[PDB]
Amino acid sequence: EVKLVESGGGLVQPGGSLRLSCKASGFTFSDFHIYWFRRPPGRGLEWVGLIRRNSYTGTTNYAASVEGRFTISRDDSKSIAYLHMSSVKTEDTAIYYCSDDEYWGQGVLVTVSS
Amino acid sequence: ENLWVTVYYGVPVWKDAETTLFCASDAKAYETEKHNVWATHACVPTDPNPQEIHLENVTEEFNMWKNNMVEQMHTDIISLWDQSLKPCVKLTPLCVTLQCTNVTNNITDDMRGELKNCSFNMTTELRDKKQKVYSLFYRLDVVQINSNKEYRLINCNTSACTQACPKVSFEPIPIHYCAPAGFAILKCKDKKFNGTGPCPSVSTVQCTHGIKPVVSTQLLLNGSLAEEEVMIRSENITNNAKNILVQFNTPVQINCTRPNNNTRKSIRIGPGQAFYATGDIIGDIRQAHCNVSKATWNETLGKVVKQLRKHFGNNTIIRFANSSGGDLEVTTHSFNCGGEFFYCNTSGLFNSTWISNNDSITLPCRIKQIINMWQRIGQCMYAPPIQGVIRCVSNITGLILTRDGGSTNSTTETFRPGGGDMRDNWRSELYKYKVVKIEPLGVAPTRCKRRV
Amino acid sequence: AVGIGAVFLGFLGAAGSTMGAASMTLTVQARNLLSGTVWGIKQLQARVLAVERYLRDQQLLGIWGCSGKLICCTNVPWNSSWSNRNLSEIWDNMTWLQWDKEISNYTQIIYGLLEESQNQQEKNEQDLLALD
Amino acid sequence: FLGFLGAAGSTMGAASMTLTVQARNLLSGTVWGIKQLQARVLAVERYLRDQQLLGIWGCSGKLICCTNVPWNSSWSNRNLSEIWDNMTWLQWDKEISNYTQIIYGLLEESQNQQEKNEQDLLALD
Amino acid sequence: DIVMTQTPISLPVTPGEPASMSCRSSQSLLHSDGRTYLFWYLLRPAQAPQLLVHDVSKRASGVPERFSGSGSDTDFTLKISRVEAEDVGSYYCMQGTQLPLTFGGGTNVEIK
Ligand SMILES: *[C@@H]1O[C@H](CO)[C@@H](O)[C@H](O)[C@H]1NC(C)=O
Ligand SMILES: *[C@@H]1O[C@H](CO)[C@@H](O)[C@H](O)[C@H]1NC(C)=O
Ligand SMILES: *[C@@H]1O[C@H](CO)[C@@H](O)[C@H](O)[C@H]1NC(C)=O
Ligand SMILES: *[C@@H]1O[C@H](CO)[C@@H](O)[C@H](O)[C@H]1NC(C)=O
Ligand SMILES: *[C@@H]1O[C@H](CO)[C@@H](O)[C@H](O)[C@H]1NC(C)=O
Ligand SMILES: *[C@@H]1O[C@H](CO)[C@@H](O)[C@H](O)[C@H]1NC(C)=O
Ligand SMILES: *[C@@H]1O[C@H](CO)[C@@H](O)[C@H](O)[C@H]1NC(C)=O
Ligand SMILES: *[C@@H]1O[C@H](CO)[C@@H](O)[C@H](O)[C@H]1NC(C)=O
Ligand SMILES: *[C@@H]1O[C@H](CO)[C@@H](O)[C@H](O)[C@H]1NC(C)=O
Ligand SMILES: *[C@@H]1O[C@H](CO)[C@@H](O)[C@H](O)[C@H]1NC(C)=O
Ligand SMILES: *[C@@H]1O[C@H](CO)[C@@H](O)[C@H](O)[C@H]1NC(C)=O
Ligand SMILES: *[C@@H]1O[C@H](CO)[C@@H](O)[C@H](O)[C@H]1NC(C)=O
Ligand SMILES: *[C@@H]1O[C@H](CO)[C@@H](O)[C@H](O)[C@H]1NC(C)=O
Ligand SMILES: *[C@@H]1O[C@H](CO)[C@@H](O)[C@H](O)[C@H]1NC(C)=O
Ligand SMILES: *[C@@H]1O[C@H](CO)[C@@H](O)[C@H](O)[C@H]1NC(C)=O
Ligand SMILES: *[C@@H]1O[C@H](CO)[C@@H](O)[C@H](O)[C@H]1NC(C)=O
Ligand SMILES: *[C@@H]1O[C@H](CO)[C@@H](O)[C@H](O)[C@H]1NC(C)=O
Ligand SMILES: *[C@@H]1O[C@H](CO)[C@@H](O)[C@H](O)[C@H]1NC(C)=O
Ligand SMILES: *[C@@H]1O[C@H](CO)[C@@H](O)[C@H](O)[C@H]1NC(C)=O
Ligand SMILES: *[C@@H]1O[C@H](CO)[C@@H](O)[C@H](O)[C@H]1NC(C)=O
Repeated sequence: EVKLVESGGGLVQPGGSLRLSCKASGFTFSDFHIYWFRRPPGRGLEWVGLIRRNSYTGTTNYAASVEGRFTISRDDSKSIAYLHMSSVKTEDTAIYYCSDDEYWGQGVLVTVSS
Repeated sequence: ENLWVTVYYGVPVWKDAETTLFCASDAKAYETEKHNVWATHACVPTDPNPQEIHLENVTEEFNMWKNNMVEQMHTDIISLWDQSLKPCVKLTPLCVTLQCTNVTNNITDDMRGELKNCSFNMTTELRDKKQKVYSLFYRLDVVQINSNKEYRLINCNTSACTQACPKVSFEPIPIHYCAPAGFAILKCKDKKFNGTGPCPSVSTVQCTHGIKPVVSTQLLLNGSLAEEEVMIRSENITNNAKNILVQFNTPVQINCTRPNNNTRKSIRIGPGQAFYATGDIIGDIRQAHCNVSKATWNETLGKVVKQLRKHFGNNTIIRFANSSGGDLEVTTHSFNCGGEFFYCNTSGLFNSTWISNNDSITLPCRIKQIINMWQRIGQCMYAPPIQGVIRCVSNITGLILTRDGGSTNSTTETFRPGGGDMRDNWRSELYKYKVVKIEPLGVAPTRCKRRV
Repeated sequence: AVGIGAVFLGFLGAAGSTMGAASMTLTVQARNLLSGTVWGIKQLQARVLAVERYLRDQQLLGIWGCSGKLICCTNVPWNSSWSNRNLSEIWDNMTWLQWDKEISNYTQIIYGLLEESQNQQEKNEQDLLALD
Repeated sequence: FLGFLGAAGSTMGAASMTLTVQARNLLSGTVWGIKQLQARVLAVERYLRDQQLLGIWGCSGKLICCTNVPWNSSWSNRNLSEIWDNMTWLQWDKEISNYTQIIYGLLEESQNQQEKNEQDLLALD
Repeated sequence: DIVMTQTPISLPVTPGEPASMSCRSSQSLLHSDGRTYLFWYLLRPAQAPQLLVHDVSKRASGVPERFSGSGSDTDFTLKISRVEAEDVGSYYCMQGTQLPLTFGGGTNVEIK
């Protein structure tokens, strides 16, 4: 059974920092790419970021709206993905999902306010 | 440390090489009934999706003046022109004595003596009989062999050349060039590229863009525009014996017409062979011309002089003159408009001297029918007449200039139009492309040992 | 877990990466070496020349000990007179294009008698099999 | 250096050490416009057929390959002593030439076809 | 980028009648390795997302013999045969043949 759990959400100031963490179990974490998505309230799903497996150059690709501000890193020891968000604006309020192209996570709510 | 030799197959390493490139045609050319000169059935059409992969942290050196990619295109264009003049009529029985008189029905003084009315004896489908026919000829096609005087065609002492097939057309169509297996094409994505020099933005493409084989002299028509400013590219800017290639950023609309309407008359000269002569012009006889806007030409000539001072000095005087001399194909702007070959006088376009600190220009044109192309001797072609009134609209997207020379560089420099070899018309399109050869085998030190 | 085609570095897409990262994308450049009167012979000649040139590398891989393999390691020693460098400045701070111009005039010695040591491994192996 | 076909008159013990020289010389690179275009294709096809035949056996990429077929069909009627030291490769083909079609089929059925089947049924477990 | 258009926006479906939606793309979704990358995602309220159909017309994990899709290129449809009460939510179509990964508009399905 594949289970994905997101954690680390909350409320942050407009220009603070936060660190979400996905977690995987039941399979080999080093043999799959990791994708990140989000759902703004009232709109459809959107793409956030992307990181490849460690045997396929381990590079990253980010969306245009989150270029430079958002960074994704992996950790093959703890099997925990990491999303680093900083200098956020007021439009970055959504529920962020951790997925492996087949199985998604429950998601966690991130809300920015003054 | 303990280090051994480890081989790798498939490394991304390339070196410069030369190869043979094949075509890529569009779906419009896949459905053709009037077969073009550059038609299909010789080389494959393309796919609707280009494949462009951007290469990062890659710097490559380009050189547009020593590119083999523009010398194969010339051979392919010449080879596709000789392959369309075979199935139709060879005009060998036209080398007879012509009895020509002037025509003055409704002419206007310059078309005073441009057209000639000639009568001659021609063979028919039966070898025992002959027919007496007549046709209208231009003054540039007939010479005198010594008012009913005796004339002859201008080619009767060099060769007897084939008529143009009356079903084909001379309209250019785009052609894409693709790379074979084991090779690659590198495209420079820099916006201020000048030919020779390193290019810091290199991407890999599968096939090139559509390059229309437009044949012209002293002006580049229906080309590709620049993106930021005008571009002056030369192999050696100090040597005056090398042409200067100017590229525009905004097009100048040229628009020409042939005013008088002709009638095509068919004459049978043998079994299954026909000769298309000229009949009678309905109306008045008046000259053909080209028209360029007087205000738009000023804007696109005050920008060339601005960037021509960055190589010769900020306090020099730049002067434009007309062509010096030669044959009719290099001193005049020659092009094709609907099947008739024009030779226009571009002498009012370059009539300006620039100091350091609803109007049109009418260019008189002349039309010819016996033409020699690509500077070849002994192979002409007779273009049959076109019925009706001809009008075409084109864009001017560059010039081919040539500096005169002389001392006193800081005082005055004169630029006059150039032309000649057609390899400079297609060097202005294939200037960002380069062909390389992939070498996939290499060795490197690694701590891996055999006997596992 | 079903596959997305957007995560695919294309042909020569790792040409600017380091040597330790461009070594995991060998298949992309490996598969492109074998793809597909006048003006009907030159293309055939080019295809024939492309077929017989790919075979000359597979025959060169036939000798040595690397047959049907893209990453293959041998037991030929490396002296410091070829490239006196560490493993942290070749595989992490150098490109495959920059390495093929440094070790470029030292490759004929490597490609030759030093790596054709399989002749000392095929006669050292049939003798062992002829002893029971 | 002996060069191409250098050990043609040498004995079998001295000619088996220079197989690499003749291995690489089997693949090298309108009158005279179609002669080469038809010669090179035949040269490639002759090499590919031999490399496929050597490889539908158990010998894929080795210059010297010894198998487990008994010496029954090929009647040499001579012991190893006076073969590898008193005979050349040209004289060998004169003796065993009739038995080179019933020994090329014992290498494809009695070997690497049966042999490849118990291995498929032993990595099963 | 490549935009996705989903028609319709709200589709009222009777509990036990056939239903059909659509999704269109501005460019061809064919990839160099001879695959077409289309994903149909079911977004039930207050529940994890589910992958119904991947690769245009191939059934994914789960999907108890009800959902099926079809399409050649630039025009795809999803078909539901025996609609039950649990098939309430939003449906999205996502490409995977070219970065960036762009989702669809949306199609809300409610019991009428
Ligand atoms: C040309 O000469 C012929 C006589 O051969 C005459 O019939 C015809 O009208 C003339 N045409 C013109 C335009 O002068
Ligand atoms: C055609 O031939 C006739 C007699 O053969 C001659 O009188 C006439 O002048 C010729 N016409 C020409 C040469 O144009
Ligand atoms: C082209 O640009 C390169 C580098 O930018 C320069 O070295 C070269 O002189 C230039 N050539 C001309 C004709 O401007
Ligand atoms: C000429 O330029 C105009 C832009 O002013 C463009 O719309 C037109 O397509 C051009 N004609 C060509 C390239 O034949
Ligand atoms: C360019 O021309 C100058 C003189 O016009 C000459 O001295 C020089 O060798 C030429 N070539 C260059 C600069 O590469
Ligand atoms: C010119 O002559 C042709 C005869 O073929 C006729 O069809 C056409 O209408 C004429 N032009 C005009 C403007 O009437
Ligand atoms: C050429 O034609 C266009 C439209 O057909 C017209 O606007 C333009 O004025 C013409 N050219 C000239 C120089 O008048
Ligand atoms: C436009 O060109 C004419 C031709 O010489 C010149 O007299 C005039 O000064 C020019 N006008 C401008 C604004 O450049
Ligand atoms: C030439 O002089 C003009 C004066 O406006 C100046 O803008 C330009 O930069 C100068 N070009 C040089 C010095 O190359
Ligand atoms: C160039 O212009 C001069 C005017 O001074 C004229 O005499 C000459 O014939 C012209 N030459 C060409 C080729 O147009
Ligand atoms: C072009 O015009 C000039 C002056 O208007 C004239 O001298 C010349 O003869 C004309 N023709 C050619 C071919 O230069
Ligand atoms: C150049 O312009 C002057 C004055 O506008 C005019 O007298 C002269 O004839 C022009 N030259 C040509 C070749 O038309
Ligand atoms: C180019 O170099 C940078 C170094 O910061 C690296 O991050 C990037 O991945 C390189 N480009 C490619 C295509 O690998
Ligand atoms: C290591 O091998 C190379 C092979 O070219 C040789 O030049 C060098 O002298 C050798 N170093 C030794 C044997 O110490
Ligand atoms: C390699 O690294 C060691 C320490 O890790 C250092 O002492 C040595 O100088 C390095 N080699 C070179 C050639 O710099
Ligand atoms: C390798 O040797 C050749 C000998 O011709 C020389 O040209 C080349 O510069 C050498 N390579 C380096 C990196 O010095
Ligand atoms: C060739 O024959 C002679 C005569 O028997 C013999 O002595 C010699 O060894 C032979 N050559 C070789 C290379 O064995
Ligand atoms: C083995 O040798 C005997 C002797 O004649 C022969 O009959 C038999 O066919 C041989 N076996 C094979 C497989 O050829
Ligand atoms: C082996 O071959 C030799 C010939 O050199 C022969 O004399 C001997 O009898 C053979 N041995 C057997 C057991 O056949
Ligand atoms: C093999 O067959 C051929 C053809 O029948 C025959 O001439 C030859 O003698 C046979 N081989 C032997 C060793 O008898």
